[PDB]
Amino acid sequence: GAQVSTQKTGAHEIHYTNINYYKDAASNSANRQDFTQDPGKFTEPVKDIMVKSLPALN
Amino acid sequence: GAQVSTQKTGAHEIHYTNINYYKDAASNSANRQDFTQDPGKFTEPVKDIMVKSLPALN
Amino acid sequence: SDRVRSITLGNSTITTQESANVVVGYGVWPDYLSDEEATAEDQPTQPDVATCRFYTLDSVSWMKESQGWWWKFPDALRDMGLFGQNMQYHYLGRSGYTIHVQCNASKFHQGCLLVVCVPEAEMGAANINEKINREHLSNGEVANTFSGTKSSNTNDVQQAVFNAGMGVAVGNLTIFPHQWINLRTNNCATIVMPYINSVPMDNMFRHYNFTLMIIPFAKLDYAAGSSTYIPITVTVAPMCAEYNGLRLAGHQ
Amino acid sequence: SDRVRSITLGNSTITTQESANVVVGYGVWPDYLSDEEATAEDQPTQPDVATCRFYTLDSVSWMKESQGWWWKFPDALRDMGLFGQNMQYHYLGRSGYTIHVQCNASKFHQGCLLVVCVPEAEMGAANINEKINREHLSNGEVANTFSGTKSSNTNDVQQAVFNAGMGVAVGNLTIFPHQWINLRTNNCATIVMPYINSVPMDNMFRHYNFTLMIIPFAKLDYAAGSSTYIPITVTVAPMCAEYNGLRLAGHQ
Amino acid sequence: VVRVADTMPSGPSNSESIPALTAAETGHTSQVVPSDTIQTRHVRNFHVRSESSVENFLSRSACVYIVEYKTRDDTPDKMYDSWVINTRQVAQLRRKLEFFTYVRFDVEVTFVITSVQDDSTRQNTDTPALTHQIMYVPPGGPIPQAVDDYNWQTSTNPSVFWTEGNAPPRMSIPFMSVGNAYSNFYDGWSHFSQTGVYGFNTLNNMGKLYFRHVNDKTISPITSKVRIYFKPKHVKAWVPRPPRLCEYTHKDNVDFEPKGVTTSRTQLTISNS
Amino acid sequence: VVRVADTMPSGPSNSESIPALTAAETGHTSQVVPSDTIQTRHVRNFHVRSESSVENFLSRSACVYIVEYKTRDDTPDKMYDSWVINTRQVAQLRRKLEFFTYVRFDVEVTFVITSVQDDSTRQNTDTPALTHQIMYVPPGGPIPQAVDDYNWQTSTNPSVFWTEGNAPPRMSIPFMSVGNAYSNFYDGWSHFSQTGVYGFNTLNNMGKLYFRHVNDKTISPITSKVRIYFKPKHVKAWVPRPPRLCEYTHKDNVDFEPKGVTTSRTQLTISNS
Amino acid sequence: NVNSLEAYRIPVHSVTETGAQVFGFTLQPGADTVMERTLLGEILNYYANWSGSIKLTFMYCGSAMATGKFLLAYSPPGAGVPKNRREAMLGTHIIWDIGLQSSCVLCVPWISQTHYRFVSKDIYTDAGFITCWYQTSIVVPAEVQNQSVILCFVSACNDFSVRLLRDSPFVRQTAFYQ
Amino acid sequence: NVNSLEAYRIPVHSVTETGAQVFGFTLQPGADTVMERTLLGEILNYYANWSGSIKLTFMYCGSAMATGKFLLAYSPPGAGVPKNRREAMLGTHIIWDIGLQSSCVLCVPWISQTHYRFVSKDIYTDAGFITCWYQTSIVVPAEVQNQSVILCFVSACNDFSVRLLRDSPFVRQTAFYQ
Repeated sequence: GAQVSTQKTGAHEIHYTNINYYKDAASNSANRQDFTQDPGKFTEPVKDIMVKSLPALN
Repeated sequence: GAQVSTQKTGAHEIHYTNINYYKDAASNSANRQDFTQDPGKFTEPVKDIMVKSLPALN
Repeated sequence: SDRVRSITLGNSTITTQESANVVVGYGVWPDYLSDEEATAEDQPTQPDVATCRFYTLDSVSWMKESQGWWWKFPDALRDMGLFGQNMQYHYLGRSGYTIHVQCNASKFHQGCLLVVCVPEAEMGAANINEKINREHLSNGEVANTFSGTKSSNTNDVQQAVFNAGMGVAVGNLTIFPHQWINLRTNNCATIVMPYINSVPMDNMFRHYNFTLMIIPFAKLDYAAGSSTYIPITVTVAPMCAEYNGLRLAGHQ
Repeated sequence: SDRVRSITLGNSTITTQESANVVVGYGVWPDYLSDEEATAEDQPTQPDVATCRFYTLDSVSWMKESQGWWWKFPDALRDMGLFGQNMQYHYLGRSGYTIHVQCNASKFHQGCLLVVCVPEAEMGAANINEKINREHLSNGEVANTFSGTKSSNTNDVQQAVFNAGMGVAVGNLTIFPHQWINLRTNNCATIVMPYINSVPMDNMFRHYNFTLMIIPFAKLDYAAGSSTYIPITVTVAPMCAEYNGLRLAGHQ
Repeated sequence: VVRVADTMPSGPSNSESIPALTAAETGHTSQVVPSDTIQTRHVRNFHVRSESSVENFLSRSACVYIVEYKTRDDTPDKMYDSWVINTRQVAQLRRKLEFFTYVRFDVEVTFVITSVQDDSTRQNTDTPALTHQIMYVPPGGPIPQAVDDYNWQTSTNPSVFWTEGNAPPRMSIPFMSVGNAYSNFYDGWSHFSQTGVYGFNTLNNMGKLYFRHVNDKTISPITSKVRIYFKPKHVKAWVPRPPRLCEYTHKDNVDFEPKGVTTSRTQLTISNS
Repeated sequence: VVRVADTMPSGPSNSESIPALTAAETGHTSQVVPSDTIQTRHVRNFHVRSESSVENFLSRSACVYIVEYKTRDDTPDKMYDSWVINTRQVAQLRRKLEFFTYVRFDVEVTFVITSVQDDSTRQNTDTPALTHQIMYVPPGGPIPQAVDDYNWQTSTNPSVFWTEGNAPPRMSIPFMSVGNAYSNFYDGWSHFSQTGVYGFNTLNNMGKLYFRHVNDKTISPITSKVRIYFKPKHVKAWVPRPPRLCEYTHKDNVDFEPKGVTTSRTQLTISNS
Repeated sequence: NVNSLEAYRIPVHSVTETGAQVFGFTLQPGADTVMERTLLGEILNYYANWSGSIKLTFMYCGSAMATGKFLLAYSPPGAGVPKNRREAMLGTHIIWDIGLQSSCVLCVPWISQTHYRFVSKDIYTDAGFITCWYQTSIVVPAEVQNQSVILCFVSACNDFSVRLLRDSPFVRQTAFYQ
Repeated sequence: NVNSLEAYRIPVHSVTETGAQVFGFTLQPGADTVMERTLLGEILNYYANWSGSIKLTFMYCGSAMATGKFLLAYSPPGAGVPKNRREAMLGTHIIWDIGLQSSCVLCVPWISQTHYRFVSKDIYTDAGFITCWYQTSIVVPAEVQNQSVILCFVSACNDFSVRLLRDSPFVRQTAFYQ
């Protein structure tokens, strides 16, 4: 019941071990490898989206 | 001699490790994942079972 | 071009010729409660014509020295038609909104407003350990008003334009759905705000969902011959409304 | 057998164990307005859960000598919940009905009622050329009462059991949806009355659509040891309701 | 993975089918879903009856008896301390086990020991680590009679040595009933002439525990207090019963005083008051 | 593996396309890459927004409340010490959590206990190892009333025993909100007549902790101080808000005094001075 | 009447006009003074956060010749307690008749903001206010007694749940049971 | 002016000749006295080592009939602060006009020795010196006010980053909040 994933190392210069022990999900370790983002609902909160080339509400 | 089963997590949002160590069954952990039920011998303790549409001993 | 915008909701239509855009909340359009999030079990009433329509609130004036306004918005529509009745007779209510704020001025006028729709705007009191009365956080469609100085009244909301009531930095208050009514280009401002809450269906009297804040940054500066009285008119309309738990009237 | 009947409408359920049948009007089940008969053009509100439910009116007693009762029925539900509110805020209303009348008695009692649902029951006045007040044709859920003699009061409805108010022969009053609550077999009476009118959608304050008349033929005769107070309870429920023309409140 | 039942949709109805009318005079508990009274919508309900199972309800550590015994005194019976093994001396664990008539569980025992220094003239000592011995004794075993008696030797009996400053001891106990289930209720006598004792006590027969200090006669008495925490597991229970209303009186019977069935209202009909 | 955006090359331009001109009067935040103002080269940028995620930003252990209680005194309320569970009494952890309006996190609690010997006549004692009990109590549970009261038995409640000289205790707590997210902000009342208390306090309902010494009446009082370190994890947060400018006043409201928006410059235009 | 078997009898009798309140009680399975000691009340007193629908069942134990109809309402909160019958029929109700079928079922549905409630007495989660009402009176013939006894039963529907364990507030001991 | 809403207004008006300095400020998002309390300044006050490009956005909130052009420069350090307009246009600048488009964007690029900067005030890493300048004056016709208000906005580009956590220097408490 092992899980192997890459460590966090820098660019231009691994495969650790994770075994889930306790019988719950509140004992699972902190998911500190979620790098996902989408600034589409804090920027561009709009209908009729801009083009950046048109004069943008001319 | 490993056993893999799912953890208890909620709906809409695992696979832990269990190894049986000691040489008896009184050392095995508490089976806290038995969700089975049947209220057929505390409700409906009857012969000539009701239909819920018929007038039920008319 | 896209300066002419029309909005039809039921039997009330707003047509503006110098709009800016429509800010759709945090991207999510209003929707009825899908049954993956269903909590209560009895059938709700969705009027959809006598409720999803534009209701006009009171109009306030903007002189050279006015400081701000705030409206609580599940409460300012307490007594506006069948939205008010179906607020009263039920127990749980879920609805989106659609804010529209009319304010017009000529080309020889200048100034700029700021229309921010802050969720859960819990305001601090004027004194430190005093209980706020209900008639100072809201007054229905009667608008409250900020005070630019350090307000020190009894049983009163802490009125300060440089704190926005919550003690936040008022320049940083633009993370929410905001528009700028700069008076040189725009006639109005439109915010379509979906229903953000931690519970799926909530009551509409105990809870103040959000607060619409209009705070002027550029003051209404103009010549010595122009028209002084420049009003501000606000008209909103709920969306996707539904109501759960019909019971006897009143609230206590 | 078919003596046990259940009716579920919204969030109110009537279960009776000695019913008789369900008289469905003149054969026609209630229905929404199909658009071959459409007159007005704006979208109507069909609540269907907060309106189509059983509303209980006032209960009246039946002694040995009582003569009758009548209820106007677009008016007796003036102030019964959101049916009352959506009556008030609109201008045109269309709805079916479902009458249920509870009245129970033991086996050592005898007597027989008559539950007739007369459309357009225009009643004559007590004096010949006098104007009837509004508070004598109806009193809301407060029941009016026939008088067995020749009634001669001022500003009053002509109370006579042998004329049924309209001057018709009261024995011939069974052409309408009628049931007989004979107290030896039956616990209640059910009339599903569709909306009969010459206009497709009518107002619900100016017009009295129909009149429910309970007139006892066999008097409540019983021994010298039984329970005297035998009430009569009436509970109706609208069906297929819709409302056209939302406007400001009131009626004048 | 077992969910609770969902809600099915319903509509306007006029039927001879009557879910509201039932015969409670047969002992049959009616089975009306809320989709048969009013017009309920579609509800996809994801509740799981997880923490209400008979395993989850009783598998919590609960105290049964406090044991107090000192390391030096004047009398030999105030040194070590024994205890007859029973679960019916604290009303919480007993009341949780008295939902049922018969149960089948393995016991997992945990001892928690605290040492309190007594008051004397010479309390400023340099005391080493205390040591504790807990000798299980089956029914009919030898009787320890002192802290230095040679019956504490454990040639066969289960024992455990603990030193203060560690995690508390823990051992498991399998199912030791001679029948098939631990009888929390037995309506009968002991003698076949329907005499003797009435219990509830005829079928205890669990054996008894013993406690002593392994250390010798110290120059300062130390009051020791050990707490026993039973923790059942692998639990199967049969033929339930309603819980107990009146308070308890003793451990060897079921006797009580009558208690009112609830607390009064002083009204009978609710209103806005 | 998600990188930041690189830099695309640009050149001399004369277009009707205007990245510089935008309409900030619509609430749209402009999206000008530096490749549209001046002639930027090709940059292969390997920055990763790693230590700015909402998981990485809040998953640090932070103190919430210090608890002080002695092992023997004259009054029974200065022995054990309780605490009502809230995160809004220290401005650092509170200010880090008040970026958002609603959050969903599991709590991982760590207690750090220190023992200070008080001053008396007879401080030269031979003191054994102290022991600590931390009994969680759900909302509505029994009220402990002494250090020897029989409500400390933990027939069901979560507890932990620690002995001084080891690693500090640690336990996890799952998501316990009855809604869907811990409301750091609630604009509303408690009574449906829009009266009562205003909070922010109507939706706390977390239960309370309790602390006591398991050891008996010692011959010298020892001041015990335990520090609680919350450590959230598995964090999802919604609908953010700007941080707090003015200083805090209390724990059960949001009230304050007005603070100037920044510190002044005494000039407005920079120069070589 | 709690020091007797009298506490289970709900008396009901012929009235003068109509429409009175026989009984009525708050819906707090664990914090009430009515359903506190019932089996559902005991099990929920071992818990803290519950949810799901609750059935009531009303056996009529009168004579074999008397009839009568009874309005069995459920008023969700926000408003107070309905003081007359006209305010009572604007909630989830049922109109129950007495015939061969001696027992009714008022199946209280689930109308709630949150998923789960609280067992303990608090202000944020209030449930509903059962109030029983004469739809008609009790008509009984001669040589029969006037007054009778209604009983009440309680149970749970298919989607009932409990979440947090705790100790119940009913265990009140002082010392050990030697 | 910080005890008021006046602090956000940048005043600007018709000048006599040309070419004056309206405002000007150092580029230290976390150690400045200008962008210290802005949202970018707050988040970077929770960090220590940052990098990436910063956008400024300048809404013009004057009348609908006045025009004027404004030089929005960026002078990287090594030299001092440019004292006149001739020294100001030898950096990264932009020449912004006022028309229908009321808001500009000066997108400050990334010109740096190291990859990352420091939030705190230090000498080894200095950034740049924003200085705004009249390209022309403000020509306004009659019966309109002379003075107006420019606003400033701030944000971050696509490649902005932060590296080390710490505590922010804004939390100043003494005791607990009972």
